[PDB]
Amino acid sequence: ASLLDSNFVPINFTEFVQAISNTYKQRRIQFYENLKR
Amino acid sequence: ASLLDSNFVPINFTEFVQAISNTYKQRRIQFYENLKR
Amino acid sequence: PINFTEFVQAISNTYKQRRIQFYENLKR
Amino acid sequence: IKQEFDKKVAEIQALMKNPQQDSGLLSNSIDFRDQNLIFSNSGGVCTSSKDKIENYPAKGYPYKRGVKLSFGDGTTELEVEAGGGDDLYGVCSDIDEFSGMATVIPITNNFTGYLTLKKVNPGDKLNFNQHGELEKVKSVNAIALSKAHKLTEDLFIVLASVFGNR
Amino acid sequence: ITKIKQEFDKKVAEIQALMKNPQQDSGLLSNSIDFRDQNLIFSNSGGVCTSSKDKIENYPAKGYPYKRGVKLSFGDGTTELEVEAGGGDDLYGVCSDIDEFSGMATVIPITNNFTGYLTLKKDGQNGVNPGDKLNFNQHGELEKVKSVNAIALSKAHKLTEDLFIVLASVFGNRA
Amino acid sequence: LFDENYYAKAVANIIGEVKDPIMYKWFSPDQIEDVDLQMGYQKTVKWDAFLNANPTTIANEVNTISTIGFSSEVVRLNYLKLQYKFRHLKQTSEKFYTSDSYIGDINNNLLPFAQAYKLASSEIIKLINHFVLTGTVSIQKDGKNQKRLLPNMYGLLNMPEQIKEEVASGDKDKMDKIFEKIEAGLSKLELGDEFSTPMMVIVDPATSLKLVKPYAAASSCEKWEDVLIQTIKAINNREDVYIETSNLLKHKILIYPLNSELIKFKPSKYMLPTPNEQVDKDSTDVAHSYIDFVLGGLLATRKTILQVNIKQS
Amino acid sequence: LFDENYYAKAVANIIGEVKDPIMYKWFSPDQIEDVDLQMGYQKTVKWDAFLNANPTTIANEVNTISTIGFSSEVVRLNYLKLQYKFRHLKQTSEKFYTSDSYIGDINNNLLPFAQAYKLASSEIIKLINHFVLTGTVSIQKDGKNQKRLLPNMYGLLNMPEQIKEEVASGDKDKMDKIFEKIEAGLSKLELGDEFSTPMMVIVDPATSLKLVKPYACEKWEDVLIQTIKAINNREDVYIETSNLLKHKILIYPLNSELIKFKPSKYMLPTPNEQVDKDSTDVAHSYIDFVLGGLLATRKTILQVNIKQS
Amino acid sequence: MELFDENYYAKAVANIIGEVKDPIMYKWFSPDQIEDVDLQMGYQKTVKWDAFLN
Repeated sequence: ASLLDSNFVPINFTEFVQAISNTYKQRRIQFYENLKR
Repeated sequence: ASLLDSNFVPINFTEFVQAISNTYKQRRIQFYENLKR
Repeated sequence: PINFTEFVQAISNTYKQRRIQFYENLKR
Repeated sequence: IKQEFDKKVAEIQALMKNPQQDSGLLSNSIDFRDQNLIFSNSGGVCTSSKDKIENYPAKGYPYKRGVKLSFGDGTTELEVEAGGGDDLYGVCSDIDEFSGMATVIPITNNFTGYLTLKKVNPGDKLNFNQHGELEKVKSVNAIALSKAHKLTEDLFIVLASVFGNR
Repeated sequence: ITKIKQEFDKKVAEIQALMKNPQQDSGLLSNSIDFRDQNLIFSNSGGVCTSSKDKIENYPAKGYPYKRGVKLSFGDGTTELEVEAGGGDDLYGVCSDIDEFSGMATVIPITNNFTGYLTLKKDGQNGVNPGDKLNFNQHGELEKVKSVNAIALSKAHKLTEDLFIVLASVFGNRA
Repeated sequence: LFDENYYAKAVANIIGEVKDPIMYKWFSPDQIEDVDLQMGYQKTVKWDAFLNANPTTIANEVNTISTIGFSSEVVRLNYLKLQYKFRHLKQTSEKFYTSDSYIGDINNNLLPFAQAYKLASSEIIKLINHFVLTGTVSIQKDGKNQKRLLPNMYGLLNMPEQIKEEVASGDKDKMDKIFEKIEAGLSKLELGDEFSTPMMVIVDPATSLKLVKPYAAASSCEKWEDVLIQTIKAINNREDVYIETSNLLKHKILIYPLNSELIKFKPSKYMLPTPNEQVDKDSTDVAHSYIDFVLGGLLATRKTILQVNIKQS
Repeated sequence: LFDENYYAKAVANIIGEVKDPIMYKWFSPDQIEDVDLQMGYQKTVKWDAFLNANPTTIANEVNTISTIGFSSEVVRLNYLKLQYKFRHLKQTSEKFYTSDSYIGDINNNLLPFAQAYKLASSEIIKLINHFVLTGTVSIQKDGKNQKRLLPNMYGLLNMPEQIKEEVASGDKDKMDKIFEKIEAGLSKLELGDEFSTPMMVIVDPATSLKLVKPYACEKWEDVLIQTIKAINNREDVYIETSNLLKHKILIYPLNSELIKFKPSKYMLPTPNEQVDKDSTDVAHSYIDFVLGGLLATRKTILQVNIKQS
Repeated sequence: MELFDENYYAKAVANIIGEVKDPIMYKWFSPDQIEDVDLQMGYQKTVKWDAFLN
């Protein structure tokens, strides 16, 4: 469950916060994958 | 699962101990049911 | 594994496979 | 050494508001009256949802005492410590020990609750001393609503009503 | 209140230092990332070389007899006997472990050979060398030399300012 | 398992022959609750609320209302694990000892595993009952050489902060003095809001024999037992009163309510004897087995138990 | 939820425009691991094994075998929860301020909720980056008026039980003296068996300027890289510049076995459910974040301070 | 030690055990240089065959 997933539909604020956290983690992973030192 | 039920077939000593404990609990419950002061 | 001898042989084979994988993935 | 350890634990727990002390027996609640005369009773007896509440870093232990603003050399932010007189800024009604944060109701807002009393009858006029404790008389409107209640040989509380400066 | 907290911290630190594995926490990780010289700690319970046929007993503990020679101590008779740090003619065995929750001391009897790290008296720690003969004092501490065969297999190790451990082999009783 | 563990099979077969502990008569059915624990302790938190001020009258508009506070208490109950060992005969060696009327070795005092386990379980259950009643563990009638236990491990007799009365030696036979002490203790009892509960009394056989004499001019139609029951019904809001006799007591009278709110028993679910999986084996016909049992778990409110001791000397 | 609460929908739609924190460049991907916590602390237990004596030869019969012991260490990391408030326009009133070019009141500095949240989140991310790099929370260029934090809450610069070197004010502009101090610190570094790891160096802009001077045709940067390669088993050495540092040089390995960042999963800015409303067109919103979660092995970080006085 | 119930704030527990990693000695040999043998204890004799031109 992440905000990037367009099919995701939050039900309440707890699910919304979990989606925000998952989106942040996925963005961190993407940045580390795209990083080239 | 208790030793009172002859259909019970233990697999290991842990299940045997659990069955012993359940048998003790059932015996005390039956004793309190049959008690008459 | 049926018995302890087969378990030990499986452990040795796993160690050999790990060594082969490490050497394949190693880049000097 | 263990006996001295236990004695110091008892002293610091007596100083603290809600110490964690285990027991071997359960206590019985006999009556529903006079149960609020304990140090752990934080907040006020009468509270409004429109009250203004702040939090500050804690210096010392200002719980249930008059607080004053204190400033260091400037490396760290201002904090609050026990005090009174012309330096009174508010009343500390709660403390969070994990974060070391004191909950303060400013003097501009009226308060009604239990506060530490200096080692007194209803209707008497009270003043905050240099240690933040209430004492019998005056730039602050403080009125006692009950007689002193003793919690320890050095700890006395009193129901007081503060409604601004005089 | 701060001064009382400081005194509390000093006393709890002393009591922790007088323990095997205190519940002490810190913000950092201890630098133990090498495979050599890692057994020189006070929490190293048991023996360096342990056989599967060793006789082991447990007793109520009077005081803190960990890693010290123990002797039987009897009360008024209301309670059972216990073990306390001691030596000499009263020596009964060697305490190798303590369970603090139950206050139980694990003892290997003097009739059973033992090899491990034990407390050393803080008088001749520099003079203790491998091969020296050792005996248990009245406090259960080993000291350089009677009725006890104990040989040090290494030198002293300073765990704390007043805590020294020595690897020793305790054979049994001597003539 | 039963096809590979003869000892487990025998334990399952003979477990039903062990008598139930007599301590079950000392508690109501709701006063016992099992706990899943072998060694450690239990933390029980009791939550309370209190009023801070008089209620607030709701009229027109108002923003200031009276508050209600909260408080808590924590109680720690320790548990301990203990073990016993017993020798018996190896399963394959029973045929070389089966006689016409008995099985075993009479000259060497060796028994089959089933009978040995039954006897050991009976003895251990007796010891458990003694500990539950008295709070101490000892194998002597003198009560000396007691096993050292952990704090927060108390019985019905040694529970601290209860009501204790002592009848002097010079009045060891004066039932009027005994009942005066009992009435004083009953008055000193503090049951709180839960005073409307049945009560239980435990007495030694000598006191039980004394209680059945007619009440004293030696008037008839009433016994000392009836007088005691009425006296206890005075405080328990005229509820039921039960009386029991136990040989474990000695010149002691124990009175306590059968209410789960005041007194509760949360023993471990492995408290009663349980066989251990380890069985010692050798080249001979003698084998050894182990039995485990867990002690602890009595939780009582302070000043809710009356103990009267009739001093003899 | 999006049908009922407009603010959550707006936050979800705009959350993709917030730039990633720059602190991710100071750690390796394996070094960072999220935890589920808001306020409190997290106990980390490290288990180790040790050899009591030499191994026992299996020959003929023997019953006494050498033993392998075990030990544990407990680490407590504190986490703290912080909040900010900001004012913004109301959704039902945005239409009265939606100009052709933009939305909002330039005169009153009133913005739509989405833009206000984006800007506040960016500022809070910058503050979090500053805290992670330094270990102190402040909003002044002088670095004073620091917010008091809980113990066991440390950054890369204020971590205790590490290696500290100080260059005297008399030698404040002598790269030879600075490099001598750096060599001393590197010699005092204790990486043990984990020395085969890439290394990271962070310097202030003044030190970065001084590094490109010719070595007293080689540069001080090259000399430093070679010196660090001498100890890190000749692996990668990375150099970074930060305006948040002042006459400070930080050197540490990028090894997950020595330094670990375990931030809370709610560390980055998160909207709060409470929204203040009244009869006017101005509403207030709250943003929450969590600070704390750096763990480092003792004597593994080199911190060089060039005193200016 | 804190005198309050600090165990309440222990809301996360992480345990570091590590993992059995590949031995570092593999870096000192080429893949062709290592060849396993079937033995536990004792001695094994290896014969090297050689040729030359007369």
